[PDB]
Amino acid sequence: STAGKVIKCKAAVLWEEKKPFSIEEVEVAPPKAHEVRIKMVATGICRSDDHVVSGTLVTPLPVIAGHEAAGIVESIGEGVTTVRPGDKVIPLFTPQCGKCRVCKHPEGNFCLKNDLSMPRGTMQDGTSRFTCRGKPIHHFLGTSTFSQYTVVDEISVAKIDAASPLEKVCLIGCGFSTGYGSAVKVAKVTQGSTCAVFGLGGAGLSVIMGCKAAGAARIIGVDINKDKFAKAKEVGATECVNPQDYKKPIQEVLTEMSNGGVDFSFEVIGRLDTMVTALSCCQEAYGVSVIVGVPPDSQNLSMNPMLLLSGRTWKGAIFGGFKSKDSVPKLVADFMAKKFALDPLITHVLPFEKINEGFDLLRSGESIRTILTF
Amino acid sequence: STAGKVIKCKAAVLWEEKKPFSIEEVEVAPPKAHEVRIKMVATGICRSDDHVVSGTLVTPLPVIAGHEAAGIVESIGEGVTTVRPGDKVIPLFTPQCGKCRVCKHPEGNFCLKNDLSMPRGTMQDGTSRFTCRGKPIHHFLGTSTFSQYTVVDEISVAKIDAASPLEKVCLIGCGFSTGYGSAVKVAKVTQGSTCAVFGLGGAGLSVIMGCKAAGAARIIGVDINKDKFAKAKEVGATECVNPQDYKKPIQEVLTEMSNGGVDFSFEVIGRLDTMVTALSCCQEAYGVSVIVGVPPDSQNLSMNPMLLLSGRTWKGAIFGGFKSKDSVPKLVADFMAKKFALDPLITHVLPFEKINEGFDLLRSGESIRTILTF
Ligand SMILES: NC(=O)c1ccc[n+]([C@@H]2O[C@H](COP(=O)([O-])OP(=O)([O-])OC[C@H]3O[C@@H](n4cnc5c(N)[nH+]cnc54)[C@H](O)[C@@H]3O)[C@@H](O)[C@H]2O)c1
Ligand SMILES: NC(=O)c1ccc[n+]([C@@H]2O[C@H](COP(=O)([O-])OP(=O)([O-])OC[C@H]3O[C@@H](n4cnc5c(N)[nH+]cnc54)[C@H](O)[C@@H]3O)[C@@H](O)[C@H]2O)c1
Ligand SMILES: OCc1c(F)c(F)c(F)c(F)c1F
Ligand SMILES: OCc1c(F)c(F)c(F)c(F)c1F
Ligand SMILES: [Zn+2]
Ligand SMILES: [Zn+2]
Ligand SMILES: [Zn+2]
Ligand SMILES: [Zn+2]
Repeated sequence: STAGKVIKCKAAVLWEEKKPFSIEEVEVAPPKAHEVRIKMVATGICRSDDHVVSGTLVTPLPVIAGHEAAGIVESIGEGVTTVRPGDKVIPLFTPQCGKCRVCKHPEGNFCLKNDLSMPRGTMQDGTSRFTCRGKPIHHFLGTSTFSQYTVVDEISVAKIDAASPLEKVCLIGCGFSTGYGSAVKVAKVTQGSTCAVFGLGGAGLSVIMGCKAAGAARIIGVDINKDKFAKAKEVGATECVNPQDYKKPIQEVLTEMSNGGVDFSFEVIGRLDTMVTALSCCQEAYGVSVIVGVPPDSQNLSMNPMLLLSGRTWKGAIFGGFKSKDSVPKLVADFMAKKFALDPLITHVLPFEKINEGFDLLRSGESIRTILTF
Repeated sequence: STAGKVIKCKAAVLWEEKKPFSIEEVEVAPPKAHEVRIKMVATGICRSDDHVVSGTLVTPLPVIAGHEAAGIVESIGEGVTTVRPGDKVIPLFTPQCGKCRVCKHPEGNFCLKNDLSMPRGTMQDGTSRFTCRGKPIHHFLGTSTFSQYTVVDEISVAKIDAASPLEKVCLIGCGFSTGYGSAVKVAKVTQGSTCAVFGLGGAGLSVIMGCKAAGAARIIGVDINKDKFAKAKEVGATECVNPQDYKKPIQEVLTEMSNGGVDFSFEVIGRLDTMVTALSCCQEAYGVSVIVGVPPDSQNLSMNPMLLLSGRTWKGAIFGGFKSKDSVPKLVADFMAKKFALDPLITHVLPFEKINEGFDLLRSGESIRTILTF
């Protein structure tokens, strides 16, 4: 039995920025009240994890990163009512406390208990459950999935279908749900519309999936890497364009292609310039542009507010606008009912021990999602 | 007797920026096909007219400005079907051609025939109906209401109730409809919500009217001129704040006052800094901010897109989002049925010949709207 005891297990520790993960033994404390300890089964490599490595995202180090995952509950602390030992679960990098003003709002999902805005890198109680080489190690987004075992707050975990294939549904923990929701929930793409999607990685492909599910007539994929185009078309893009192929700025190209601007545009990269381009390419009177990409820390963009005064709407969202704990189990159930596909996002499957090689596949442009298996 | 003939009349010509208007004789050509010549009855002094004088808004000079007005049709050109001589009308500074993709869109109102985005200062056919001292004079927004007679394109005029009081309803041609629609149609203010309104001039007061009509529980007016507060409270503000009273930035003050950010905010001034402040003060996950104010020409704002990524919506609109020709007659009918009030916006009345004194009143901070009578 491990319940009530410290577990020594393997994890991928990031000691400093811009260095490889160190795969080594950590100690994982048992869960306190209202906490859940999870044996990880699969975790995805998301670009946002790479942002921690690259310094695009700032969070306290050293850290156990990872936020897109699925596993099995090993034990629960006093007072947990929503999961039990043996349950399949997905950690929620955006919590759902159910009590704050955001959780109570019909359209809000960025729960005030999140550790994204002003990261502390701890459990809700301000402490860590991880030690390595005698040193405390930070959590990441209340998830920390790059470990054989993690401990999360109850508000940061959802129970999912016992029959779920964890090596696929982990993607409901970030990339699929983010893109899909950004289209269907945040933008509210309409039937017959024209959409433009900037960035054709895992999140952008999931945006395309959502635009197609919503009935868009045209879905224009935009990427500087033309190797991304074939898979974009497979999941619903009607055309793809590479800005590098044109003498004009791509917002002008897209405005021309759409006979005056697109209905819906999405920035799914994380660059200030493409955020402004994406806004500009939507129709000036009624267009909507949604920011999904995470830009570099503390940098501001510049834009002309006449882009908004004419009638554009500009918004962003975390996790596709989904209330996390309510939504994740329903998304898994929908997947099990064949309502959407996940395989198109998965290009590589590697053992956890190959985490660094997985990050190299992402950085080279060669992968969409690598799933790591414990 | 004047049909088909040039009319000589008085107009207020702006020859140069940062100079008084010149009240002097102009020649007004008869209407060509699908044009309407209007004998003006009343016109308001809007801050956007002052922006032409100050160079905040760039439009070709020399010009006959004026865009908020009401009058009586003197004659119609060939093919006009929607008004007749003797009809009361309001010129539409945002046209409604009824045929472009925006006019056809259920939400859109910024008709592609507008002369706002890239002003030419002409009629739709690229020519002018005005001569002064033998020189052609530009139009403004297709309306040019600072003249005893103007000529407008048919898509830029709406017929209104024959019993309408023109010295009141002219305000439906800009300030009232802009602010009221910005609240009720663009933001879609909800019952029980908390709103913040930056700028308590004619447009901002009309935003407050709309927020109150929509059932907001709290409406916080924000102005650096505390003399504006009494009227703001009369039309529905629950509290007023002057940024100059506070050591902290007003976005922080408003976030504190609203226990974590407002539901809806409105920028109704025309400053880049207050556009960003108004965005920031809305709740980060579900807040909505609407830009109403007109920015200084060709200047960009700077902002951190994390404000949007958390969930905020940012939008702007012209003329409160109203499809102009459809909406203006209905707004007049509603005014006649006492569904809203216009008198709170009218602080001064002057003859047209005292237009410069009317601009002095606006610039000093003393007036909300001065209505000029011809
Ligand atoms: N808002 C959220 O909740 C959330 C969730 C998931 C991902 N993200 C962010 O979304 C972004 C995309 O993530 P991902 O899909 O996993 O990453 P990814 O797989 O790296 O995809 C990004 C794509 O952008 C392409 N690209 C790079 N520069 C340009 C350019 N100038 N023009 C056009 N295309 C370009 C690039 O070739 C690649 O295919 C990242 O910034 C993530 O951090 C945000
Ligand atoms: N979008 C549209 O269709 C549209 C229509 C009508 C008006 N406008 C614009 O809306 C703006 C307001 O017009 P208005 O109400 O006629 O003008 P106004 O009467 O000049 O009102 C502006 C108010 O802003 C106040 N103010 C100035 N600076 C600050 C500051 N730093 N903080 C807070 N308050 C400040 C000022 O004291 C005044 O009461 C102008 O830029 C107009 O051009 C836009
Ligand atoms: O990929 C999801 C994701 C985000 F959208 C962020 F904004 C962020 F800061 C982060 F750490 C993260 F993992
Ligand atoms: O006051 C309405 C109004 C505007 F909202 C503008 F954006 C503009 F350019 C203009 F000339 C105008 F009169
Ligand atoms: Zn919450
Ligand atoms: Zn992610
Ligand atoms: Zn039109
Ligand atoms: Zn105006």
